[PDB]
Amino acid sequence: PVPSRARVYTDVNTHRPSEYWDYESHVVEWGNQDDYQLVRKLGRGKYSEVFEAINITNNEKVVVKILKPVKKKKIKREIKILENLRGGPNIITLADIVKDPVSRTPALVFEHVNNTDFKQLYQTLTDYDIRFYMYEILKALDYCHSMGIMHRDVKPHNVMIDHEHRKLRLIDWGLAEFYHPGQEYNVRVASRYFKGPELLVDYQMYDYSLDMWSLGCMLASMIFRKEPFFHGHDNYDQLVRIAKVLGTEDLYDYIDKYNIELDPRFNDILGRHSRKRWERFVHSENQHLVSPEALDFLDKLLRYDHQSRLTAREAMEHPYFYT
Amino acid sequence: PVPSRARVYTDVNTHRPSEYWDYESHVVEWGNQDDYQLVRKLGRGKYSEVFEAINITNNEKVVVKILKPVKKKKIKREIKILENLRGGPNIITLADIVKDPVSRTPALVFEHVNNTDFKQLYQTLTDYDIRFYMYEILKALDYCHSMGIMHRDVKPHNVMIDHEHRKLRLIDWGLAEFYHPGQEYNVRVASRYFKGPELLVDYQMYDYSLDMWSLGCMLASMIFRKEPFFHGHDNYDQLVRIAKVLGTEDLYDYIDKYNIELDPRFNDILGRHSRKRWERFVHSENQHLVSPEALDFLDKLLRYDHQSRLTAREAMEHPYFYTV
Ligand SMILES: Nc1ncnc2c1ncn2[C@@H]1O[C@H](COP(=O)(O)OP(=O)(O)O)[C@@H](O)[C@H]1O
Ligand SMILES: Nc1ncnc2c1ncn2[C@@H]1O[C@H](COP(=O)(O)OP(=O)(O)O)[C@@H](O)[C@H]1O
Ligand SMILES: NCc1ccc(-c2ccccc2F)c(Cl)c1
Ligand SMILES: [Cl-]
Ligand SMILES: [Mg+2]
Ligand SMILES: [Mg+2]
Repeated sequence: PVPSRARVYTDVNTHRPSEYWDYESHVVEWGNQDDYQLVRKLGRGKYSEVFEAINITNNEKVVVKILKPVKKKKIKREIKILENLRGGPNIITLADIVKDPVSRTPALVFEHVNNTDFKQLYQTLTDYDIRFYMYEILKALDYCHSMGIMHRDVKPHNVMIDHEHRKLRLIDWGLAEFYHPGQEYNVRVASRYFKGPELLVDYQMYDYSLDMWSLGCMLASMIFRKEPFFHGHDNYDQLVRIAKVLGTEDLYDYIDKYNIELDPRFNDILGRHSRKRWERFVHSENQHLVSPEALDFLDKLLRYDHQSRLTAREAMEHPYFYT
Repeated sequence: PVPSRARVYTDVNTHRPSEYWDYESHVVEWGNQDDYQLVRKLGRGKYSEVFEAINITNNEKVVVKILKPVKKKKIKREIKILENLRGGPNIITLADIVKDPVSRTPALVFEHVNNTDFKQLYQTLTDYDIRFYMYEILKALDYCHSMGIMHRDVKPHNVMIDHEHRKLRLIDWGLAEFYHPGQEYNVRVASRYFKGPELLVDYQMYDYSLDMWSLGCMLASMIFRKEPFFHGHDNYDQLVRIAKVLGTEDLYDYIDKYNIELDPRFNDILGRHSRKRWERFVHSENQHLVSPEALDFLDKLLRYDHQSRLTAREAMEHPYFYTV
């Protein structure tokens, strides 16, 4: 396959010392979990149990993410990235790293976010709200990208919104990775619906632009009221769902531009598809959220070619954000 | 001790929401320092390293104050105050808040001021320039006081003057605090020479008037060409230097009015001193900067009783500023 590199923040990690990006050598100091009293279960993830808790030293509400010890490399990577981004705009704040004395189970302590339900937000979100929150996500992404980090799991469940306070936080940095130009990465990242064409075709030399595809999927789902927007039933079917909207023409142009070898399992399912017009998705139920600005912006995010997608900083200058 | 409150802007913070003054709960969003290239060291403070820098996105000169991390409460307090005062007249502008990706050291980014040397300014200032710059400082103080903030470190080193452009900025908001009536504050603030009598006698219920005393010290040092004007060698000696000018009689009236208890360490050093006439500091080298209006104005700033000092807004109406 043809090599590729990010169009922005290409060499930010190459120009930094090993200690910034080498998480395998990073020393993690695990505090005592006795300083935290667990209150109630908030959620349950892939390899974690999330609780609301009270810091008994200052009477402050926190969130404790108890981790199921999978590769220690993965835990170290999540801690290092959270420490590098600590304080960044709309990035969840890692407040502490603790271990329970008896269980020895790792636990990450975060600032508490009073999260508004996805279904509840879906019904009450106006055109202005979508522009406002989309801008807040772009701040978090331009920041973590400037810090040489790819989130690689952008989706509505990894975006905490406290609608009352108009507070947004990008969470779940468990799949995040340091961008090194020319590096070949694992393509089994992101959630199915938000996976970029680059991951589905097994093109390993991807970058920050992966996050811009996932963000495009979120925007299309919100303005068109169709969640998820690309509803694959598996990873191969996921590419077919995309192909049914952006066509097999641009798809073959993309695979030819980067000299990508398609898996044989794609022959009997891919077929031939024309490129759709973003206007067909407009209906009576979503017309109040759609605008020529929103369609032009979406068109510039949902592109097969990862190099042709808007960067987070370019996306922030788009006329769609005149608010 | 007898309670005291400011005569101006007394309740401005009590009538505001907690968001304005609760700095401990304020959320700080730390940008990326990669947008700034450091050029040279400009100064080094008690807990900061100050650099001239270039914003590489617009090729603009800025100042980057690298903070030696003391209590994070103090950094949060300085950021919140700078954000509340951002845009105010003659207040340094906080342009950005950033952290170095590797070091994770907090840094504040300010507008650049091309500061004229204290010694160079001291040699070239005329009666007019002093009245002019004194007025510019009063705008910054009346403004921050109206915003419920006490600077608490007013001195010539915290006042940037670009004499070529007649540009003045009040900097270093690291000791600044929100005024809450009846609150007892830490008296270990301001620089020795500029400490008001209220701090030296350990009277904790002070206000904005502290800033007016420090401004009076700056005015006396400029018009009389004696820097510092009250040259203490320690905090107790600092009160003795003041008493040698204002006299011990008004000092005892001040502590009696507020029922303050003097520290026993003041007994063998304070002595007895008469109040000196301000005209006694006039000499051949400073008479071109002295006038009856300047002496009357100074007399109304350099008062033991913090309540009897002119407020910044009253100070602006004084005949000393007829020229401006
Ligand atoms: N800061 C937070 N405030 C409130 N709830 C949170 C916070 N962080 C995580 N959660 C909750 O925990 C769930 C899972 O957390 P997450 O970090 O995404 O881990 P996982 O990768 O195991 O799913 C989220 O969907 C959310 O409901
Ligand atoms: N905006 C500025 N422009 C130019 N010089 C400045 C500016 N801000 C600070 N400095 C320089 O840096 C020095 C120290 O800055 P300061 O804010 O007073 O920090 P500290 O609280 O640590 O003493 C100043 O005395 C001055 O020489
Ligand atoms: N940066 C050194 C400096 C030098 C002189 C002054 C000054 C000017 C006019 C009146 C009173 C003054 F003390 C100031 Cl504010 C600062
Ligand atoms: Cl009173
Ligand atoms: Mg200073
Ligand atoms: Mg400063």
